[PDB]
Amino acid sequence: SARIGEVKRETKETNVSVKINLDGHGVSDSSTGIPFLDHMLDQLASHGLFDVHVRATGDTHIDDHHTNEDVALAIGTALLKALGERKGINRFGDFTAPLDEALIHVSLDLSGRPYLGYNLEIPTQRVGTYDTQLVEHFFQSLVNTSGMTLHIRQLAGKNSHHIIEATFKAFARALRQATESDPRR
Amino acid sequence: SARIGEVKRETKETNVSVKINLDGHGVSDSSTGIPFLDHMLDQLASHGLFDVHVRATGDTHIDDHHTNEDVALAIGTALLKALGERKGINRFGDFTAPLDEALIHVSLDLSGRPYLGYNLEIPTQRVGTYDTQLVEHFFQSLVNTSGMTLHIRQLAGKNSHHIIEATFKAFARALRQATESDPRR
Amino acid sequence: SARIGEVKRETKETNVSVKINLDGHGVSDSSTGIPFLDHMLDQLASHGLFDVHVRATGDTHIDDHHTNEDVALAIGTALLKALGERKGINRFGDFTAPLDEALIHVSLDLSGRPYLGYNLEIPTQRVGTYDTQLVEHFFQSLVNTSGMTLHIRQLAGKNSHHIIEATFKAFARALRQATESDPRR
Amino acid sequence: SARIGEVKRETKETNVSVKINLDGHGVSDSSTGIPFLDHMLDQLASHGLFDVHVRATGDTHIDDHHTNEDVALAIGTALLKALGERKGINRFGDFTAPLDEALIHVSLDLSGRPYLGYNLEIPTQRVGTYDTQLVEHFFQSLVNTSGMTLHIRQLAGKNSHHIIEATFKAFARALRQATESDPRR
Amino acid sequence: SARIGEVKRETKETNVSVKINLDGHGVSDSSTGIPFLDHMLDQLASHGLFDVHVRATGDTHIDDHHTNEDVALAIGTALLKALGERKGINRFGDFTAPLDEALIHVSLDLSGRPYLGYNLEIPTQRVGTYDTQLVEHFFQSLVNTSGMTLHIRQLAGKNSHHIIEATFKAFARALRQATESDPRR
Amino acid sequence: SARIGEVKRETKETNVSVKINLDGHGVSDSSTGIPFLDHMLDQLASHGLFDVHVRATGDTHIDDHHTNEDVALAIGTALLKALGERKGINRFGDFTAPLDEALIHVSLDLSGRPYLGYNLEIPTQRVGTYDTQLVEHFFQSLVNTSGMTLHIRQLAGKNSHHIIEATFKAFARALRQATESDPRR
Ligand SMILES: [Cl-]
Ligand SMILES: [Cl-]
Ligand SMILES: [Cl-]
Ligand SMILES: [Mn+2]
Ligand SMILES: [Mn+2]
Ligand SMILES: [Mn+2]
Ligand SMILES: [Mn+2]
Ligand SMILES: [Mn+2]
Ligand SMILES: [Mn+2]
Ligand SMILES: [Mn+2]
Ligand SMILES: [Mn+2]
Ligand SMILES: [Mn+2]
Ligand SMILES: [Mn+2]
Ligand SMILES: [Mn+2]
Ligand SMILES: [Mn+2]
Repeated sequence: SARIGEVKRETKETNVSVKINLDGHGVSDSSTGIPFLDHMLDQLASHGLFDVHVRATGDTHIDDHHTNEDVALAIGTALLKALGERKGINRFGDFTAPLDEALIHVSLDLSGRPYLGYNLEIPTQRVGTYDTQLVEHFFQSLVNTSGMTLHIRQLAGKNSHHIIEATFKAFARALRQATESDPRR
Repeated sequence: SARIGEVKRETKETNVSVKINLDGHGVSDSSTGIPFLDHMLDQLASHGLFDVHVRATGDTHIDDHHTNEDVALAIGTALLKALGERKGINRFGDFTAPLDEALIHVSLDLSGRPYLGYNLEIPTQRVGTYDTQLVEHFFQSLVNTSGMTLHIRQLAGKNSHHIIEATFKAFARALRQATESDPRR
Repeated sequence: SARIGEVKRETKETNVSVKINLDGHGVSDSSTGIPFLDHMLDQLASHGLFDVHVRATGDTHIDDHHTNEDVALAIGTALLKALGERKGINRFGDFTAPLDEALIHVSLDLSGRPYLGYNLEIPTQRVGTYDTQLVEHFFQSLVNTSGMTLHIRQLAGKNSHHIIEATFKAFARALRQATESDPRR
Repeated sequence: SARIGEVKRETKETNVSVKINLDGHGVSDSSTGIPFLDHMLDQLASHGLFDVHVRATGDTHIDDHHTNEDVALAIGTALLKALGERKGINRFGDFTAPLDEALIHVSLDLSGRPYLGYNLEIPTQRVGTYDTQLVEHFFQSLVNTSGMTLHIRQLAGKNSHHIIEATFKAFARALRQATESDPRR
Repeated sequence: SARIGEVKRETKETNVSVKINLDGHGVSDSSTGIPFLDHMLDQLASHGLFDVHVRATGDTHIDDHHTNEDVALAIGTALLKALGERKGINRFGDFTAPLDEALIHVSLDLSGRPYLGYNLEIPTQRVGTYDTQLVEHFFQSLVNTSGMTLHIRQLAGKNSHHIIEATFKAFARALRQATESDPRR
Repeated sequence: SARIGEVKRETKETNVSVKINLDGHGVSDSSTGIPFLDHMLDQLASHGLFDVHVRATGDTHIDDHHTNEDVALAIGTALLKALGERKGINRFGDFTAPLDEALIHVSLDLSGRPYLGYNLEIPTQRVGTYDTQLVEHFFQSLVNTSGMTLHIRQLAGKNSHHIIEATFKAFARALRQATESDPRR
């Protein structure tokens, strides 16, 4: 029986719907109003083998910040819901992924205690129209509602898109590991 | 009897109308042609319990600068008008507000002598489409027409939107304090 | 009608019961198995005018860590419960308190987003039998379950007991401010 | 047929009995006379899925050193015995585990050649009553009798209990990996 | 049906034949005219569970460079051929292996885009008769024809043979992981 | 008989068609969806006397990265195809071109071994709407599919458009030299 979490959340600023299947096939269905974030959520699905359905609208004329934040918060809650009683899972994930010259290590523990350790140094301010400060905020907000211990470490990288995408690949693979069944539990 | 100041000001560059109620309920009604500034003026209303009505148009195809400046000048004048004879008010305000990792101290004196002390270090050039140099200019122009002594001190912060928004929260709360009745005066 | 939050939480390591009245009279009733923590919780009650009832037992033969953490987590949850819908409160608190040569600034926002900014430099490892690393962990854990934005800044201090106690005084006064009714809301 | 190693060792200073099942269920049964070490050995069992039975007595009135050392030596020998001919196992283990802000990488090879690489910087001298110098000595002594190549690397951390516990989690998971069957061997 | 790639390549300088089975049993059959390289290719087979058959002759009286390069190029092509359509594989590999005091991290992606990140600092010029500059060139040439993203990071090490051998162990294990079936794909 | 290479390549992200005549007249016919890249490809044609026909579409709403990369990859392949057996050509090219204050040296070898040496320091993040990180990626991707040894050295320059355009002029002239007939071969 697949582990599925669903969240709908509305504020004056944003409207967000998330559905995540931890036992998915990598089905990617994300439309946030932030194209670069959509691309990253596609990576989350494809590299994590999650099914990810996201819809968001919001006040992107002000900036992408509120949308990005509210999407992340809802994803964190959806993950928490999907995990249920967390019985029999690996709990810990650890993966280091490259994307060309970029190399990003992610380690996480589905601990119930939120913590983000993050040291990315993204050398440009905009990837497409996406404000690169928002990457940290995405992970911070996700951690806060999921109750995840998450460390993200930049080991190499120069191209901003590579750095951010490698982060999502590594995160997805680490989260896949953590959420999967431990065969001895 | 509520303290209300109104200003209409037209130049070749901009057209601005401001109405501020110092004894308001936080009614936010701001449309400047600069969405991020609108968002900040909403914070001013909600955190200061001012009623803030602003309309502006201007030469935003050149850049947001003239609009931002002329809005600020008019707000400063409206504040001055609303304050009237300044009898029986606290006069001084002092508040430090966070927004997540950002922490901003504002101290002000409704002194009749303009002065801005400002040390924000906003680490990105654009929040949405808003040029972050314009934050200092907003406060400088406001001080100049209001005749306010204003100090803004960045105690912490990394996210530009957080830094700027925390500034407006702290300013609003400090200005609320300064404009309110001193119960012993 | 007084705002009261109650939490009972048991783990393999600890057993904790907390009851907090936000609208209290400073009634202090704290027994955690960690005498220095009891003393600090007494300060929280007396300086914040909270009624604080805490009972904890745990694995203090290993060290005080699990007890300290679980007490803090439960207090954060109790605060959250007590706050209820958070209508009409100040929400923000800001206070700087001395204790002799020590001087500690606390700023907080009852925001729903956990964040701790903390820069205390406590110059000794043990105050009585209390491990001074546990002060940061107390506030971090409290923030995490309460969903509080909390900044703690050491402005001066040399004596470890003074530094820590001044922190609790400042925190208590800032939290009192934040939880109290805003008379214009 | 489960791989079980047993050691009894007596000196003038200490008396130690160890039984370890490499193919266990995480049964934790450790009483060394050093409560913090007991807690760490519980982590070894739970995170490694070893069954760990330890009893020790010794000259803890002098300090915990001889007990800690003799426990570690006996565990290393028990591991060696349990491994038997080492046929068909992964041999290598590599895992990085967090505990909140702490992040510890362990890499090991069941090589038959003892080596410890260790760079932990534990910022306090006592965790509970446990001398934090003894952590290095525990791993060194274990390596020496097991004939293990072991590298322990502190990637992040501030709280001493977190640093040490994360080390044991990472070690346990790496040792589980190394001792498990390689499905292609 | 085992994935086997075969390459024969002749130049004026060298003559090389390679056959690699990705689904092997660790059969090592390598004779390049460079004994140290043979030893490393044996590690590749044994730690990766590849079957590796290599024969090379060349102008080693000039130096080992052309042989080393042409062997590496052919291995990269053989890997590419063996991988075929790359369907259903893990694609990514990440492993850190010790050899006594040496500790080497390898991360790779079978991406189709060649990239080598390499930071080994091998402290001697010759291991046996093998020029230690040739290690980097081996991996660079392999990457270039395989279309692999490869990062090699020296975490510790002093003995040149240990450093280089640990690199091949880590690489072999990471490449095994990447080339193996993903059980959910 | 003119040396013409043609490539059509489609991915989920981009659709690219390239036709290059090494023995051209400088016919420029490039439409990539990235106006600045079009301008640079026009320089390639005019300064190299290549006929360059490029059409690309792609996911430029995410950013220009995938388009830029896929165009470059296809150009590299087209060059490789056009070169055919590479008989009788100069093979090496070396040219240094100014554009006002900018001065860029390009040296290349049509070697069959991909390598990019690149040290441009482009002082602004956007030239028009073009992300200046993409210049390095363009040349890297081109090198990777063409099998070119390419060195790009910034000798002087301040204006980003000048720096990048001078690079394309120098590259075009060096590539013209390398691809032309050696009159003694
Ligand atoms: Cl590392
Ligand atoms: Cl201060
Ligand atoms: Cl030169
Ligand atoms: Mn935010
Ligand atoms: Mn991408
Ligand atoms: Mn101006
Ligand atoms: Mn905002
Ligand atoms: Mn803890
Ligand atoms: Mn005291
Ligand atoms: Mn000793
Ligand atoms: Mn513990
Ligand atoms: Mn060479
Ligand atoms: Mn060897
Ligand atoms: Mn790319
Ligand atoms: Mn031009």
